[PDB]
Amino acid sequence: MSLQPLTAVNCGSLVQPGFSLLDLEGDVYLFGQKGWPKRSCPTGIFGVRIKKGELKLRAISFSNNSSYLPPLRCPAIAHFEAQDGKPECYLIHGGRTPNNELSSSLYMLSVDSRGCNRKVTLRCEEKELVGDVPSARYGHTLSVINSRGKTACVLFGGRSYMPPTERTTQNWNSVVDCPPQVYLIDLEFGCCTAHTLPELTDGQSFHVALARQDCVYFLGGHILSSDCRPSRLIRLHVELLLGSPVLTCTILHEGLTITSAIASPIGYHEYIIFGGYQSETQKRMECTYVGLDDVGVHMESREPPQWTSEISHSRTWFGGSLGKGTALVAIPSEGNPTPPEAYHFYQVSFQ
Amino acid sequence: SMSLQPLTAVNCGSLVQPGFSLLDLEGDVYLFGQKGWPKRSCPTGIFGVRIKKGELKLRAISFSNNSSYLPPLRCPAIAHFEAQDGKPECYLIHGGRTPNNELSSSLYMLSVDSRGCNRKVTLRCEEKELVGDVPSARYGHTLSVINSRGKTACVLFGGRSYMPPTERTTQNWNSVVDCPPQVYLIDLEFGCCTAHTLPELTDGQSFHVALARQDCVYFLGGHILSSDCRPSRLIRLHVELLLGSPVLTCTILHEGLTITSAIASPIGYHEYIIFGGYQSETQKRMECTYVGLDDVGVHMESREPPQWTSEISHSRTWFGGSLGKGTALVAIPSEGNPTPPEAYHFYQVSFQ
Amino acid sequence: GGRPRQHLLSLTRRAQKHRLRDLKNQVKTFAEKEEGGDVKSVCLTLFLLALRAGNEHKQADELEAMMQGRGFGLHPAVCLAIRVNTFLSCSQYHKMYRTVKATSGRQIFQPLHTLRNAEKELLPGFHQFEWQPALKNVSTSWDVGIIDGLSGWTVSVDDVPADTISRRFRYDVALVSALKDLEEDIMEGLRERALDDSMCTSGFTVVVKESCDGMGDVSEKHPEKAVRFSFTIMSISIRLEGEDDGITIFQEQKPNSELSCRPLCLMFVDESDHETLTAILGPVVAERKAMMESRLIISVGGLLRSFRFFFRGTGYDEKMVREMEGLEASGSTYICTLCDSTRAEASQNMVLHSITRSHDENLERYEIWRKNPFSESADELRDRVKGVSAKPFMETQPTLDALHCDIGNATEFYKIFQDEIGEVYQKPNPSREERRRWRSTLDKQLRKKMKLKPVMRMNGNYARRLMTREAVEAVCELVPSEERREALLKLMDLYLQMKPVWRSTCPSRDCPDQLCQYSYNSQQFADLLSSMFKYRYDGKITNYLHKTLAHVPEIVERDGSIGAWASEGNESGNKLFRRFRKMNARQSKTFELEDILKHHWLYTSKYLQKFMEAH
Amino acid sequence: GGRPRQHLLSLTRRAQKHRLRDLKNQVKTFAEKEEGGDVKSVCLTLFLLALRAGNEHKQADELEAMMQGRGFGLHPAVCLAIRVNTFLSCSQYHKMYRTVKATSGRQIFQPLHTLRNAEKELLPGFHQFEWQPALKNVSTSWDVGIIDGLSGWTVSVDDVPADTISRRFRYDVALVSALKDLEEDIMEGLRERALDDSMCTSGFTVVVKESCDGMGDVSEPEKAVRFSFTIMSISIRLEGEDDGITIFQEQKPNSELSCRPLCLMFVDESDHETLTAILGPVVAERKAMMESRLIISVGGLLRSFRFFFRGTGYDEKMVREMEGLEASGSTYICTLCDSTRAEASQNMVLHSITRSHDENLERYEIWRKNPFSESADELRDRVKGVSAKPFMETQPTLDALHCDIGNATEFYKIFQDEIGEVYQKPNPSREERRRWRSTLDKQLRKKMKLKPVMRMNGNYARRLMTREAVEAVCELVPSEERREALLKLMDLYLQMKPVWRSTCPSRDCPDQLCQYSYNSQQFADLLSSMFKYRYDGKITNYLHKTLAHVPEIVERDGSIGAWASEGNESGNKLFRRFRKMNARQSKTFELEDILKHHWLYTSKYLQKFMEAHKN
DNA sequence: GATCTGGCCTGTCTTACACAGTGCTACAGACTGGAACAAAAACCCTGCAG
DNA sequence: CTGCAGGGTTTTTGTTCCAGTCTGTAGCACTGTGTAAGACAGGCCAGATC
Ligand SMILES: [Ca+2]
Ligand SMILES: [Ca+2]
Ligand SMILES: [Ca+2]
Ligand SMILES: [Ca+2]
Ligand SMILES: [Zn+2]
Ligand SMILES: [Zn+2]
Repeated sequence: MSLQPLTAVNCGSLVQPGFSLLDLEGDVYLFGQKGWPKRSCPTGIFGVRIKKGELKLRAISFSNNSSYLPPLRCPAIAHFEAQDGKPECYLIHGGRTPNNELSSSLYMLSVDSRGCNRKVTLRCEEKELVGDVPSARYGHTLSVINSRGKTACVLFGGRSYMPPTERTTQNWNSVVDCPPQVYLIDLEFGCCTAHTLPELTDGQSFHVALARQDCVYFLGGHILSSDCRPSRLIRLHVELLLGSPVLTCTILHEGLTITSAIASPIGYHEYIIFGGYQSETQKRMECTYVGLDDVGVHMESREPPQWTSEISHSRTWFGGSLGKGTALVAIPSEGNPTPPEAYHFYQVSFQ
Repeated sequence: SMSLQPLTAVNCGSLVQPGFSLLDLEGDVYLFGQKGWPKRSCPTGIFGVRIKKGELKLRAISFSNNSSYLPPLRCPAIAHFEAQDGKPECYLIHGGRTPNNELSSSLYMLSVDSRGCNRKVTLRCEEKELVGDVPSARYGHTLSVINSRGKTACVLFGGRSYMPPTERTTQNWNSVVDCPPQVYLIDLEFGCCTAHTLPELTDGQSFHVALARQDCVYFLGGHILSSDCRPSRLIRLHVELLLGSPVLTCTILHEGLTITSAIASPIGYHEYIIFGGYQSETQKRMECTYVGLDDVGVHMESREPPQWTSEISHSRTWFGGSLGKGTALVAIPSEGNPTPPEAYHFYQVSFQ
Repeated sequence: GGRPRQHLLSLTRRAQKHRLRDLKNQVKTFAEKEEGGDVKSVCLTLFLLALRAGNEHKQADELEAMMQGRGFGLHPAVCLAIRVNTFLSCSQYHKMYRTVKATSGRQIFQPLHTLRNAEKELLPGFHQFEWQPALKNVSTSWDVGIIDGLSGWTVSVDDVPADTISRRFRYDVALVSALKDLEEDIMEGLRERALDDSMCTSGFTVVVKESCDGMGDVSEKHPEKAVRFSFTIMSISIRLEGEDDGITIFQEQKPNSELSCRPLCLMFVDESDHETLTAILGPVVAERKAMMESRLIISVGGLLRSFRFFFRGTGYDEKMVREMEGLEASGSTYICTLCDSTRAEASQNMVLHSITRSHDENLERYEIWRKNPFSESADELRDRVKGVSAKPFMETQPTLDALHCDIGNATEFYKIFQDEIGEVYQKPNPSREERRRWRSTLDKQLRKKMKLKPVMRMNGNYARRLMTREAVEAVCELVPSEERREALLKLMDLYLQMKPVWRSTCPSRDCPDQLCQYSYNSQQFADLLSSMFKYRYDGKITNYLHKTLAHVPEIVERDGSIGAWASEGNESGNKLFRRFRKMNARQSKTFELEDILKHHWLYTSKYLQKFMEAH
Repeated sequence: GGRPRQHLLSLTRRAQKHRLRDLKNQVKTFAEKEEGGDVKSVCLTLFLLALRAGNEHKQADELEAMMQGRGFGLHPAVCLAIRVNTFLSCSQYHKMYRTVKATSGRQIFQPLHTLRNAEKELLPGFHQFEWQPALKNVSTSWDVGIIDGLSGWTVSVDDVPADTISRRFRYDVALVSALKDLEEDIMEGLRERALDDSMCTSGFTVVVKESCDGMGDVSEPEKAVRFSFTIMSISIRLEGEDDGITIFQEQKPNSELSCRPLCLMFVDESDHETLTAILGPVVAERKAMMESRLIISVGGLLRSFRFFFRGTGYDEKMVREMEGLEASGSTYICTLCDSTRAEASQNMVLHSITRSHDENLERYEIWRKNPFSESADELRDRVKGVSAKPFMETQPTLDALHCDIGNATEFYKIFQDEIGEVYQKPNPSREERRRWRSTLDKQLRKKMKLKPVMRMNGNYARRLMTREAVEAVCELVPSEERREALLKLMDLYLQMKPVWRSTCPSRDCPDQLCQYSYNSQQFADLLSSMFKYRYDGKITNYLHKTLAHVPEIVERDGSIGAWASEGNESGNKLFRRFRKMNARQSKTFELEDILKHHWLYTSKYLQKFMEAHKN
């Protein structure tokens, strides 16, 4: 439970407030480069390596069997477990593009071949969606479940721009939470269907999720309409009663209020968390350790590593997960003048 | 040959002013003349000099009770009185221009009296009156001592001055004109003063360097403002002290040299090597100049100039003095915004 | 004897009448016989012509103004014009106003509050309108004034910051402001063209030119980067009702000069970051796309009349053009902006080209890229899709620049000279310093002949004093071979022949002889290049070469001018913006640009420049 | 046939002369035969009669005022007044002018070159004069203007270089210009005092106040010094038992609009060399001027003038730097008594004024010669703190502004010490000092709403010494006794602040002056009782000043609020604003522009054209 | 199967350079006359046109 | 009667030159400011290599 500063050697002007990170087969991949890709890197996926406390970067590429991906800003990340038929992958949907339009198109990203000389190959199969498709929305969340015994996928959360009947060009950059109806995603066929329950009184954003054995638990978030930062930690239970995707849900009492989380698991189902903010002026500073089992989630607060003062009095901040109790955070670095490197990095780890 | 080293002063960047002087009293070296009237840190203005490990340090000096204090002159004249009967060892100073830009026209006999305890020095002064028929107030001249079988006196020549007091005008209050070519034979005890003319002294001038020996003196290059030129001639006077009219004669040399505001270094009794000042109004000289002299004559030949840094060969001006015995101190006006505020890098030059 | 003669202007009017009754009755009967007894006008003209005898024009002009009516007060309009036209800030006005006011007994200027009241008639938001059909996803108001640009980002911390600062109008209300201003000029076009009034209510078409440029690091002692997005009315023609392929009514006569470039949006952002730029410019794009379909109704001269639109988006420098269009930046393999050639396929064939590049097909290429329906390889996909990388967003007719239009050509002629000093086809491997030696001897040659001191980089003036048959002959003095000399003479002759064609304003009116003869001349050019100078353009070419030999005639046939769309004009208005900020600061950033835009848009209307007679 | 002849008021002047040739020559012959050959007055009287016979009397009366009375718009003088009194540039002025005339004929404003000719009337070098007796060692010229400030420094790089940029006036010419400016008011004063004019031409008396303190950071070298003076008062002495009659007394001297600049230099106030090397000529002027009698033709009569000077407005730092005393806060502090530091603590109030400028000279001679052969600090005592040579006779007074700001910062740190329980804990911590800083910072941020700066201005002080703000601050320190104590201190301070802020305390508050001694005495006994913990023997300068010396000063002088230095540091803001929007700009010329503008900005012959025609 | 260097590619200082703002000045173009004259506007007035 | 070609008519308006006279504007000297063209370094990739 400690921190250590890093050094943005170069390639620093290519990391923006929001982004994503994916752990798979060792190498961790940055996603969401500011601005459209350059000829420096066509894809946008960067490989990151770190040695002696340096933050260096390398470009990646795809096969021909692959589609090319827009650099989405705040998507939803979901880990596909490695088993039949085509393991293993990571799923993205759908965020906002460098043009403020929105995807409504999930992608199925994988690794293909290596090295030979430590090099990596990936592919990106967009999975067309039949339904009842989800409408484009961001900040939301997705998760994977394996329910007796077929595997499928579940979506929740999200804001958007108002439907294009009161889409008002003075407010043309407003947001309002989409009506909170979960969607169910089968891989193939992509039989996307909407559902809901009365317990889903209202829908939130920026809420990290967590699932295991088709019983998912939702964490702290925020809702604009009521301006609250509710504590409504939720459980929901699903199962494939083919031919019926039966669902059940229930509120639970204890729920923390932490926005823009930073999730780095360590154990089989044990997650040490940072959390971006406590209240929309005052950020969160303390850590969090979360157990969970078939009895349920159980909370605990580990030790907070000693943030330097420079982060303590920041106006904002964010971060991402480097894996295995270790992760990467960032500061909007106020310098007079700008370096223009607006982001120092401190590294965090467990024990 | 000759060599330079870039120095840096630790805790001094605002005492040294565009003009100052240097003095050696009994192997001990004293700076003179500060920018601005005496602060409380030193009510004297005289400073111990030190050069160690590339660092330039300074210290304060003190005085006695019968020792009158000295206003910080800027460009006076200097001439070592030879340590002898009765009172060694004087070092005369007069009279420069004052902070409030007047001219003191006052002879100050400066010497050392006691020591120490711990490297410590105690000085004194006697601002001597002038009986005459005294020289008027002026500055930029120079003077030296002579001995005539065996009477000893000290004589001055040269200098500029403000316009005459009648014709002086408030829109010309800062322009200056050269002094009349009249030499002043200065007795020291008593403090008598007598002016002398020289018919072959075609004009007054300023900023010349000169040295004396065994009652005969040679005057080196300075400047004349009548034509805005710099004569490269040299002059010489053969003078003695006969009772009671110290009869004096002078004559011209064929060729001297073209130097202005130079740096006078000794090595021996009368063998000197000079570091050069300025050639013309915008082009300064760069090379050394060795000068041998005797009762047969002055014998002169150049020397090898060291390799200057980029700045000094590209700066606008420079100035300095000699720490004595072939050792010297110089200065460059620096350029910087922000000011370091070290407006002056420091070099030291020597012989062999 | 008699009474001494006294001066007539000291005696009372009775004695003046006594001594002047003769001339009084003489002028009376003279006026009776000559002018019908108009005694006042005749004695006025005589007093005037006697005043001008001594060259004293001034008092005669003053009294002439005292006659034929009076102009005691000043029209408030001209007065607001005089506050703005000189950067006088508010309190400065009030001070000089009090001064002159209680100086001499008459309200010569108008005071503040009435100035501002009369002014509010000139900003956006003062002339109601319909819209046929009603607009697609557009607000309904018509008095909405200066909207903040942020466009309602919930100030929420979570997401991308909302710290960006911006102020603008709604595009439509800006357009209606400019038009309702220009009522005088459109009615002048009507009176000149001798066209009916009851039969001029529908067939209008206004061409409106967009433009956006970065503006760096506003210098203030005490908030640096800036972007300014503006438009300009270009022409309005008739379309009723027969064939009438086009009958212009009001053609702008100083197209680029910043006096006509009405600012519409301003944002303390950087030219670079695609993100926040789009995040604001969206609304503008939505309006633009949404507007071009419908038609507009407006009352002008009592008759409500119709207006359509077409948009010519031109005013951008190449970086911005790649950005909005989605192509790489910049020294890419897809060097052009209208063809698809690499360097090489422009090297083998230079001018035998065709313009095809278009917006919706760029959208198409992008979709193709994203899906990759042919699952080909990376560089395979790039080449098969013609270098499109990113979903573009704003239609821009990607026209050539007029401002530089030379500087590549300049430096190319410069290099060519430096190489014809050398012998490249004998020593095709020059070294580092020999090219410098040749450059220096060339420059000293020119310095001795044409008084052009050496340079480091090519401004305009340098090039213009360069491209002279005179400088051609002078540099020819240095090249040895009697042969290649006349060759490059032919070269530079053709280039001189073609310059004005593209820096023109209306060659269809200015000098059509070269325009009609152009294409063949460009052909001879490319022939001379490939035949006598292939040593250098085997496979690589300069950017501007593609344009200048490619489509200039095709572009003009597409439009009919080049300079009449160059944003070079907007690059002037930066001087305005910066000074305005320096002299009408509020100053808090929230209202800073508020007042900046208010005063600026005021500065840029016809209505006031018309009161800038100086006649 | 024949073309119809139109009305005479529409024809061209060539056609009008051709139409009127008959009556033109008839009027010529009539003027030549009967009126002495002057046609102009003849046609003037004829137009007068043809108007006055029509009962259109307003137009004829306006015409008759335009002739022989300067109509022609408004004025050249008022015009220049406007052009300067709101900083309008030359291009700005001409652009306003050609517009305001272009539309709306009957020009009001005047062009530039007429203001070029007008300015020659208000600068120095125009009104003739001389001295009785003639002036010693001052030029015989009187028609000179702005002089290059060096006084003609020899450029020879051997001596000190001419590194300085400076321009100034000829002090005497500046004086005579300001006096001939005040002619209007002195004539009205001779009126109001019911005094003769042709007689009493011998006992005029002028007093002159002069000050100088620059500012920092003039950039984007960097510093500056500004030496300016202002006519204070002017009285008449004739002829005997009559002690004198104050003719004019300045009604608002403390404010900007009377501070005539006289010299400006890009020097630091620190390097004591360049300062005197420039200011020398002014020294010679002052010295040689104290005696001779000045003679100007004011009000048609050349009348005698005398001069007493009163050098006052230098802030204390320079007052030392011009009195050569130890710099600056050593054991010798009182610029008016021989007192030590501690001898101002044992006794704070009972001191006599001892400092005599000429005795400073004669004691500096005692310092140098040392007739009693004393050691260093024994001699420092024997001379009582005299180190350098006095150079400028400054009248032994103090300023208002810096004194009161020193009181403000003293009470500021008295708060920052009483928030700590330091009377029990004698040695506080530096970080606890900074935290007491922060707690008093939020304290005065909560009430009275003022911000933190590292260095202080005037409003900070004037709103910083008030009683309810003290109670807003007293609400932190826990004691009940010390709060009432230092609130009694604030109250007693308000018993005395306008005593030195008084313009004439014998008017504004004689009750607070005649009891002043007892107020300072209770002050001293309180400092000895409850705050002795801080002032055992260490005191601040301004405190001694305000406590022990005020009464004798005012008793001898007439006021303190009179000779204050308010205008200087406050109007260096106007200096800055000038160099901004009126410079040339180039070093050797920045001043010769700024000075012309500044001295222009401050002449009554203009300021009246702002107030006199405001009410 | 892993390491080292030339070619080259792309973001980065940096530095010549235009150019804008301001007083000042200088010059050039509009303003004064007597005769004597084409050339045209538009009333009129004839004269060849049915 | 109409129709035009063009004769008369007086009346605009320019028209020529030399001596002044006023004024509106362009040109000049000038350093602060944005700049983007280019020197470059320094990192990376493929080529020759370990
Ligand atoms: Ca740009
Ligand atoms: Ca630009
Ligand atoms: Ca000060
Ligand atoms: Ca100050
Ligand atoms: Zn093309
Ligand atoms: Zn005292």
